[PDB]
Amino acid sequence: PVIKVRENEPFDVALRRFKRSCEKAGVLAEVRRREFYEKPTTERKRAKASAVKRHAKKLARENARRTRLY
Amino acid sequence: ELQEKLIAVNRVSKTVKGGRIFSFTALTVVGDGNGRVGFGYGKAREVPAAIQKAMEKARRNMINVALNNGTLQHPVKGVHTGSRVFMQPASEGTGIIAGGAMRAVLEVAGVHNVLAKAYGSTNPINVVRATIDGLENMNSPEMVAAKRGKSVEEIL
Amino acid sequence: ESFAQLFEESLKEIETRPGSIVRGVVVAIDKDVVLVDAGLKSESAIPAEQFKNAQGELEIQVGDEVDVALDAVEDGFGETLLSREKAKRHEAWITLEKAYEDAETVTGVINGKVKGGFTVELNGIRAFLPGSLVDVRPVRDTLHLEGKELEFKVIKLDQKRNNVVVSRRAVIESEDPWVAIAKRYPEGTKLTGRVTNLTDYGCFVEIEEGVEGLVHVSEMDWTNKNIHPSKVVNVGDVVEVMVLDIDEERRRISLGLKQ
Amino acid sequence: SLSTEATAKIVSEFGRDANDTGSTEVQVALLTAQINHLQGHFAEHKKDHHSRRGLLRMVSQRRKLLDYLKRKDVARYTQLIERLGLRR
Amino acid sequence: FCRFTAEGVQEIDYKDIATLKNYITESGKIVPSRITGTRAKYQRQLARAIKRARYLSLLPYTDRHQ
Amino acid sequence: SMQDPIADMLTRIRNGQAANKAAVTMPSSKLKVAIANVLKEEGFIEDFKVEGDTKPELELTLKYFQGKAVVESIQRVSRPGLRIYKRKDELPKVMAGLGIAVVSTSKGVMTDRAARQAGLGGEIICYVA
Amino acid sequence: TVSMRDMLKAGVHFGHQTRYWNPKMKPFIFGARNKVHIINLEKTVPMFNEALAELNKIASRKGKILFVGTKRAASEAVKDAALSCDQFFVNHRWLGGMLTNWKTVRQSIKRLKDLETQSQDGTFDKLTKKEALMRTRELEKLENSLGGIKDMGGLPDALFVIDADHEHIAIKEANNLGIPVFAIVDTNSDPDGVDFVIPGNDDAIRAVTLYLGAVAATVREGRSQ
RNA sequence: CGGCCCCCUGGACGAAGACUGACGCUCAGGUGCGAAAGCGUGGGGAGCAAACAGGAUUAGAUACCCUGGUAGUCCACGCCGUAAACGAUGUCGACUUGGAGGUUGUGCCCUUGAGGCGUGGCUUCCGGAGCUAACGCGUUAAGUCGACCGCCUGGGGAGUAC
Repeated sequence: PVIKVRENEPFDVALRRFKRSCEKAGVLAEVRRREFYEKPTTERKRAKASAVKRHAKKLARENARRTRLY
Repeated sequence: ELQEKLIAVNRVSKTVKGGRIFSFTALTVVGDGNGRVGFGYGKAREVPAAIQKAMEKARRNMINVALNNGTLQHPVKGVHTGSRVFMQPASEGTGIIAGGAMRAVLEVAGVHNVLAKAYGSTNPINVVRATIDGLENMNSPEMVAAKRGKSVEEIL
Repeated sequence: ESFAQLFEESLKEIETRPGSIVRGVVVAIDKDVVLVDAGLKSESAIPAEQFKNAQGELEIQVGDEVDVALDAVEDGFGETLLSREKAKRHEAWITLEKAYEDAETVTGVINGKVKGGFTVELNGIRAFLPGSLVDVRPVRDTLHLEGKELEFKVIKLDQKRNNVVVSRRAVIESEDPWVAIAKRYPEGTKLTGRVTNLTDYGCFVEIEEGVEGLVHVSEMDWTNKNIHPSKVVNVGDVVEVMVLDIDEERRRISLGLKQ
Repeated sequence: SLSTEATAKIVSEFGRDANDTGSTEVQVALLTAQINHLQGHFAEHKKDHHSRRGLLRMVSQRRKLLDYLKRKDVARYTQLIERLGLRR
Repeated sequence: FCRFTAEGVQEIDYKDIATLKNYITESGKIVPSRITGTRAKYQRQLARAIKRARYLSLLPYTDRHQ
Repeated sequence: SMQDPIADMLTRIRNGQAANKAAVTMPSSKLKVAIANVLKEEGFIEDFKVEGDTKPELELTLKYFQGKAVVESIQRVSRPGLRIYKRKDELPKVMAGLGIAVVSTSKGVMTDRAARQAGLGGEIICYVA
Repeated sequence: TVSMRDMLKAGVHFGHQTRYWNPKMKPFIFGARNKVHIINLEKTVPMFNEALAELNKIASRKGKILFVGTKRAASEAVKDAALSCDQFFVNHRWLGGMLTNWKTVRQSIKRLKDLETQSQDGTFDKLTKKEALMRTRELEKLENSLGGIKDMGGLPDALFVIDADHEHIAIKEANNLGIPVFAIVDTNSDPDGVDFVIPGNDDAIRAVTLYLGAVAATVREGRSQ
């Protein structure tokens, strides 16, 4: 996330840009992930579980949507 | 003209904040002494009411059964849930050789002569259902002839 | 018999997929829903806003015929994509007509450049063009009487992404998105883009030849958090948006609307 | 695997028609050659278990083929086993 | 909306650095097939190419390193 | 592997009956053909049609009376794992005579009743009801 | 009676998208144009005719017909159809157990009738404003629900339906009691509960209207007979 | 089983043809492969960390938390032969409504465009008939059948003793 302040650019704006860049990188997230050792099994489980959740969100909810709430 | 037999009555409970709410289930079966049979399963806080309900249920949703004279037309198996039931036609005089719930259904149906064993579960409600199924599926000679595109003498 | 088979291939022959054949007769009007029947499986729930012309009031009663569009079938119940896009093809045909005689003539009136090219509006629609296209020379329509009447002489068109810059006054004078993503880049180039779907965090305005923009929720207005983008703008509408940010790598051009 | 040219050569020799390729004897020969080739490999690479599985399978197939040959036609089988030098 | 299907390329080239550069991050990372919309078959190839490039110092492993 | 062709055929027939299929096709065999013929005679199927020279396909045409299927039940009895041979006195009665039992005898494949009439038993192929 | 050309014009031949189909409607389907299922008009028409005939016959013996259509697009139209041949209808949401649980619903009907009487024949007025309002609301509710079936008395001797999948509850009820069912059944719907299936476009308004009109005519004819 | 490269090497799938001509399926004993930990001999040892030590916490804390930390994890060659070694679902074959995908081929089609119409392999989810104690399974069956094998017979005692 290397950044250079442009000529006649505000500080705040620059900071914001930097933040955005960082977010894009996913650096903080990566750091968080590597704080502690995740057993392979655990890693697998999370990934599959997450996937399942995503699938549920996509399809079941869509089905629900077809019918009106009131 | 219709005869009606209460097979079983069982007390069933529902747990609530206070304690246990009790109720009664009545399993009945009704028949006209000919092909028509129908079981009914009624439920109420008091027994008699439950029984009445069961009877009412039975009286509607009856079912016809092809009976060669006093007995069945051929050996027939009937299953429902745990209860699997075998029943076999038998010679005049032998009577209804069958156990429990099964017997009752047969009696109302106006079968007089059967050899019938209930394998598996003997949970009255299931077994009666099984029996009914068996009766229902059982085809006559005429019916079979119709199905197959033949006369009755061709089938024997 | 084969009467029906022949009738089927006949009816295949006498329809096409896009909004091309002006076939749906308007068979019920109620504000705010028009509805047609172009020989499809169901009737369209048409907005009223695909059919009022240039000052706000309706133009077509019962029996009237506009084609709509297609290639999308059954979202649950219903049939179409809107006929207004239909219109875009007609506009494209008129723009194309230029090529034949090397001069398309209508009226173009362009007051100012959102992103470096005066905006030109033809009939109901208004389009944005690159900065040169508005003026033949360095004349500049800022000194011209405001929203002046000329025509449009075309300067530049982008041919994939739809941006057309046209020539006001001077009558006498006569893989693919992502490599060179530096055209609308530089900090704040305003664009005219139709929104597609508003995902309760976003609005997804994306027009410039196979890209994706967001204008997510933070700008959109001059209130931050209580906004809910479906209330505040539209569905399917061409708006004020500019880039504010491009990543040509993780294709996220992050446009804005508070400008 | 066995090189194309080598395979062709094998086919020509053992096969009667030379276009045949699927003759039992020919097949056996092909198998045998492959096995021979793989011996060298497996001397070097003793822990290559997965590869060895394939070899084993091939061997089994060859054996089966031989058996088939035996019941059908004994003389031919004998000839084959002389040619290849298969102890059985 | 894959590029390589349309171009109809037989194999992605690590030497073709410019092309690669579209699929790499500002931070050097290879961009996901969700974002680029690259076909799966091609994506792997692209990744491989990028890796190769990195080995040959044609592309950088990361923005920071020096 | 395919071990019992007759059984397979029977299964196919059953499935057709279940699924309301008009006709059921399979690879032909002489025994199978005979069985089909027998069935036709006894009136459980409409017609059978073998077709082909190199690898011929038997096509049975299933029967449906008042919505439901005609072949109510159809079980193999003899099977490669465990063969069943009956003497003319020991020959069964399927559904107390209402169904039929295909039995292969020295004088060709026939229904149980037919076999009885003849005065000979044999390998019991299948019960059909 | 109803011609093929007319049907085509209406948009009967159109069905639902291919992913929403029922494979029990595979006999009644012809093909798939632009990834949308086309109903076979050659197989539809005779069936439709038969259905019409049946309806007529029913009418002739003084049969009570019930017209069900709670789509909300063709709610207006179904009511109209019903009224033309002075028959009964359910154009708004079908009350679960309308027919199976008639004896309870008969009380509701009675109540509604009473309310109506109070409104109209009494001419008393002089009622507390909130209470009056409440009463009015109740009346409105009843009218919406049971307006068409208030004069039905008992159970209907046949049941005409505009969509089988949408009105499955009604259909089911009719099966439990054994009332003949005359359902318009698009490709997505299930025809197994229906006695006299009519393969046709439930969704399109013009088609629905057409379906209604012929039926109405036949009923009228039966009545006349 | 996961950076990249090379060398040796096993299987799978498709496309057409050509050939062989039942050579097949299953398999008690038998043979092999078999995570992690563990063992032996010789190397290696960054990080992590059973054991161990101290600091906390606590009524206690032979734990959880913290600071350290050795076997081990890594390599070579042997042994061990077990795991919720799981889809808690033996292998092989046949047959029975559908939908939405993913992946990897391949035939035709104006690829007029990212497409259009098929046809094969493997695969994720939903669901019909049927099945099921129900939960659920549902063309990758737990459906309908056939072939072979393995295994179960109340809980504990015990997968223990001899």
